[PDB]
Amino acid sequence: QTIQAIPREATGRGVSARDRTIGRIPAVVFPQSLVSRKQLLTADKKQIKSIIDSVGLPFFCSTTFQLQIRAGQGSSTLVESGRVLPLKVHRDEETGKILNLVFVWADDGEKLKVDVPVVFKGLDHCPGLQKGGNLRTIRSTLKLLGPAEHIPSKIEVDVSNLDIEDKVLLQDVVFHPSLKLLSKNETMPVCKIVATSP
Amino acid sequence: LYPKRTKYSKYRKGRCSRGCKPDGTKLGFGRYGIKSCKAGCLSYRAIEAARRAIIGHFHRAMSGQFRRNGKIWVRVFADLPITGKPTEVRMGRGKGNPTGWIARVSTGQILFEMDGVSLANARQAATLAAHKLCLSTKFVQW
Amino acid sequence: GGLLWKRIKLTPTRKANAKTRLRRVWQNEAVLRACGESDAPNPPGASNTKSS
Amino acid sequence: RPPRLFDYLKPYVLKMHFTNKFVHAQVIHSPTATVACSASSQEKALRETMDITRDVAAASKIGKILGERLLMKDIPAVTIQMKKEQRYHGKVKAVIDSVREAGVKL
Amino acid sequence: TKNGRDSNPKFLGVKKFGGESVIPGNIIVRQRGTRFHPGDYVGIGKDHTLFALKEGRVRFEKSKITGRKWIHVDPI
RNA sequence: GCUGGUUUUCCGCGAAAUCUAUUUCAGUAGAGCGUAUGAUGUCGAUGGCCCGAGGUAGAGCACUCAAUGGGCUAGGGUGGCUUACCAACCCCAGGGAAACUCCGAAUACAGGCCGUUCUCGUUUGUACAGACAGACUUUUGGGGUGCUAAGAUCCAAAGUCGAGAGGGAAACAGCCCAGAUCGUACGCUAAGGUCCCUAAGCAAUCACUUAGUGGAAAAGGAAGUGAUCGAGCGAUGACAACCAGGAGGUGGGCUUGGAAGCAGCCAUCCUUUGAAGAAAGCGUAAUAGCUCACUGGUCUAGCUCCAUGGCACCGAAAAUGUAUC
RNA sequence: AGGCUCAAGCUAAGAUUCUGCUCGUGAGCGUAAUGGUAUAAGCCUGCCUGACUGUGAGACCGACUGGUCGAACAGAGACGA
RNA sequence: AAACCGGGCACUACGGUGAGACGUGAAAACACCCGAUCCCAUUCCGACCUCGAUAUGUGGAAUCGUCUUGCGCCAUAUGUACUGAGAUUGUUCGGGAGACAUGGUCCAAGCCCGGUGA
Repeated sequence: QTIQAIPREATGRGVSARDRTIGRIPAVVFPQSLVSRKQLLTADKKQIKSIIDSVGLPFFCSTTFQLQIRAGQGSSTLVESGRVLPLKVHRDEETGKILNLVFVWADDGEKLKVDVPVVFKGLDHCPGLQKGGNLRTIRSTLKLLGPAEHIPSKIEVDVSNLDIEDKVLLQDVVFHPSLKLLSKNETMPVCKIVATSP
Repeated sequence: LYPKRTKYSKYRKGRCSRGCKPDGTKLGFGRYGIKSCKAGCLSYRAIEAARRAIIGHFHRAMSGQFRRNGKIWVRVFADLPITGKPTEVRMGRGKGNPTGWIARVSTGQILFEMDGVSLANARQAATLAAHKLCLSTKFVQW
Repeated sequence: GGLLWKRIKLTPTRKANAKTRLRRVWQNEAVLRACGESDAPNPPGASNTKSS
Repeated sequence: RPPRLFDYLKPYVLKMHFTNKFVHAQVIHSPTATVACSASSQEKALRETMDITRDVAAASKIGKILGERLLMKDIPAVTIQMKKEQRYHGKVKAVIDSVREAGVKL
Repeated sequence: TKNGRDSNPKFLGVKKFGGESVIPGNIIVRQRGTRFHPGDYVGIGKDHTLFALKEGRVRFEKSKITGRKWIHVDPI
C-alpha cells in the first residue's frame, strides 16, 4: 500500500486551501528528533480518504506506512522514499473530510509511542455473557511504546473468561518485550460485566 | 435536564457560533453516536423528547433489548435560561421571567452515543431523532 | 421588508470587474513583495494599462 | 533583591554567618564579586591566634578586626543584611556591636 | 429592588509603558491593591499608587517564579 | 423656551446632533466641533523600526458553580454470613460557562527613533456664532426584544446622508461608483452593462440544466441528468427472465370452545438433507393453500451499490389586474 | 520594635480536641464585590498617639466647581540598638 | 603553579521541582550526634531556634553535594479555532493560538576563604 506524495511549500491558510480544493492533503513527515526536520509533503486526498475507510480502523495510524515522494513530473519520478508512521490524522468535523496527515519517521527501528485497539473476541462464549452479562468497556484503545520493526497490527484481547463480575486489566494484555506498557499503570480495567436485567 | 441547583441566572443570550473546537472529535463513551452538522440551539424538552424516542425505541425492540440494557448517553445538558415577557406588554420595564432552558450546540458535538448490539437497529434509531430535534445531525461511530 | 433594498445578483459582466481588481492587486502586491530590497526586479511594463 | 533600591545607592553590605567551627563575615559590593572586606576565623592567620573560634569571643574579635580593616581601607559605612533566621541577639549582636564601636556608622 | 446602577469611572490602570520617560512625582500606574510591585526608585501611596523617584526610562520585570511583576526605573 | 415671518448680488471657509449639569428634554450654559486674525511653534498628518503591561475572540478545566459514565468503596439498607439493593471518598475518562481562568492570539493602544508630507493644516491670545431631535447599512459584533436581531429601541467601532448634486440599483435621502468653478456636438475609464426598448457581442472557448430553474421561501420526500474515486459481480457466466418444492420432528411446545404458518405466547432447536422459518404477508371458526426467505439448467453480458460531489424537481395559497426578470 | 503562618486533605485521635505529612492561596482583612497579600496588609506581646502644625517639587483624572497620589522642607514627637 | 574539593557570595527555571533507588564523609570541610549554666527557646516543653560544649563518632541516605530514571519549563513542526484589511453579500492578501506532536531539562560565567602536593 505505497502512498504517493508531492511536496508543498506552505503554511496555514491561503495555499493548503487550493490544495484541498483541487484535491490534495497537506501532510508532514519529520524525524523523532529536534529542530524537527523532514520535508513538507502533500499526499493525494484520493489516496488518503480511501485508505482510512479501507483499513476499517478509525485509528488506522497504528500501521507503519511507506511513501513515494515524487519530485519531478508525470505520474511520478522515483525519488526519496519514506518509512514513517502515522501518529495523527486531523479529520474534519464538518462531514468527514480530511485536513492533515502527520508522519513521524521510524525507518531505523527506533522506538515510538503508538496506538493499538482492544477488539473483543471471546464474546461468543463467556459465563457472564451467557447469563447475559453486559458491560462498560472503559478502554477501547491504548498507547504502547516500542520499536518500529515488530510493530503489532492490533491487540485482539481474549475475553473468553470474563467472569461474571470480573475484568481484564491492562496487565492481562498480550504484549511483546520492549513494548513496555510503562505509560499506564496496569490498574486500569479494560472491561467487565454485570448481571443487570435478564 | 435542568441546572436545578443555584446558578447566576438571567444569562446574557449570547450569539451562536460558526464552529466547534477544531480537532475532529472522537466518541466519548459508546460504539455508535450522532453529531450536529450545523450549530444552533436545542430546548430541554426537545432533547428529552429525542431521548424518549430512543429509549422507547429500544424498549419497543425489546427483542434486541431484552438481553440486558442497550446503554445510551445523551451528552448535551440545558445551560442558558431562555426568558420571555408575557404575550401582551409594553417592551422594557425589566427582563423576562425564566421560562425554559436552552443548550448551545456547536458544529461537532456528540448529542447521542450508545452501544445497541445491532448496528442495524442503531442506525435505524439514528434517523429517528432528527425528526424530533431542531437541527441536522449525522450518524457517526467509534 | 418595508424599504426594498434590492439584491443585485453577481453576474458574469460583474465577475468581469471582480477579476479585474483581482489581477490589479495581484500585480500590486507582486511588485511590493518583489521590493523586499531596494532592487528593480519586476519585468518592464506589466500590463497595468489594459486595465479597462 | 533585598533592598529594593530606593534613592541613594548603598553598596558595601555586611553579612555574617556561623558554622559551628568558624565565624565568617563579609562586606560585599554591588558588583558583589570582589569582596570589599572578608573577615573570617577560618583564615590562615586566624586559625591559630584565635582559639575558641565559635563563641561570642571569636565573634566580637572578628567584628573588631574587620571594623579596623574597614576604617583603614576607606569604606567608612556599611549596611547590614541579616539572613532569614538571624536576629540582633548573640552571635550577630557581637559582630554588630564590634563593627559599630570600631568607628563605623551603620 | 432593581438593577441599573454604576459608578463614576475611577480611571485606574497603567499609564507609563516600557521606555516612556518619567520625572520625580510622575505617577506610573493606579491599581486597587498591588498588581505590580514597586521596582527601583519608586514609592507608594495610600491607594498603593506607583510613581517614579528619579529621572529616566522604565521597564518591567517578570519574576518567572510566582509570576509577580515589578516596575523598576532605569536612571542614569 | 411655543407657531409663523425676516426683502439685493458675488466670492472665501465651513460644523454639529456626542459629553456634563440643570424643577431638564421643545431649552441654555460649560467642554469637544465652525470662522477671522495675530502671536508661538517641523507642531500635525502619517508609514517603518524598535520596545511596552495587556487578559477579549478562541481555548481549557488548573480554581468557584453547574456538571455525564465508569473503577473501589467507605458508610447505609436487606435478611443473618451477606446482599445484581444504596454506595460517599478517591481515581479514570468528558468537558459545560457575563460575572471560572492552567493558557491565549489578530487588533487597537502608550513611547522613542527614523522617512512621508503641507497653502500650519498645531497650540494659543482676541473677538463671533451654529449645534446639544440625528437616520440608515437585508454591513459585522454586542446588551433589551418577538424566540435570535420591527424601517425598534441602545451601544461598539466604519461609511453615506444630513449640508453632496452626478452615472448603476426598472422607479429609490441613509446601498455601487464619484465630489459639479465656467464654456466645448472632443478623448480614456469608474459603477454597471452589450438579442430588443437602451449606447455598447444572438462574442468566443470549455462543460452543466431543459425547471422559465434563472425570475422569492424550510425539515422532508424523490432511480432526474452528466462527471469522480471506491468496491461487488462476472464466458467456474454477471443481473433481467422461463420453467420448480418451501418438506417430513411438524399439526413443534403452550394457550385454546377452535392454532397446522399466520386470535395468541415459548421455541428457533430435530432430521430428510434440492430447498425450507417451528412457514412472512393473507386469511381459513382450525383448516388447506400461496408465495416468502429459501430454487438446476437456459439467459449473454457489463451489470449493482458506496460516496466526492454539480445543476434540476416536489413541498411552495390572497385578497381591483399578470403583479416576485 | 519583634515574633508568629494560614484554611483544607491523610495517620492517631476525634473534640475548645490534639500533632506531623500533602496541600498553595482556596484562610485572613470590621462591612458588598473585585484587585490585593505568606517577610506579610493577617495573628500575638510591649510600647505609645505622626487618627501632628505649617508647606508641599511633580503628576492623575475632569465642562467647571473641584478631587486623588506625592518625593521634599521646617517644626514639636513616638517606636527602635 | 593548572587543577580539584569544601565553605560563603553571585548568576540562572534547559540553570525549578517534588519522587525513589543509589554512590557517600574522616583528607579537609558542612551537618548531626550532647547539655541547657548565664544570653536566647516555649503562649506547656532544647520539638524548632539559641547559647555551651564535639580532637575525630554518622552521613540516621535525617538536610546536605554527589549517580542515573522522574519532577516544569524552553524550544520548535503540520495544521485547524480566532482575526486584520478587503466586498465576487466575504472564491483575495496577510497575521495565527489552545490542544495534539517532537526534543532539551544545557554547552557556560565569575569573586573571596580553607584544604589536597604547590
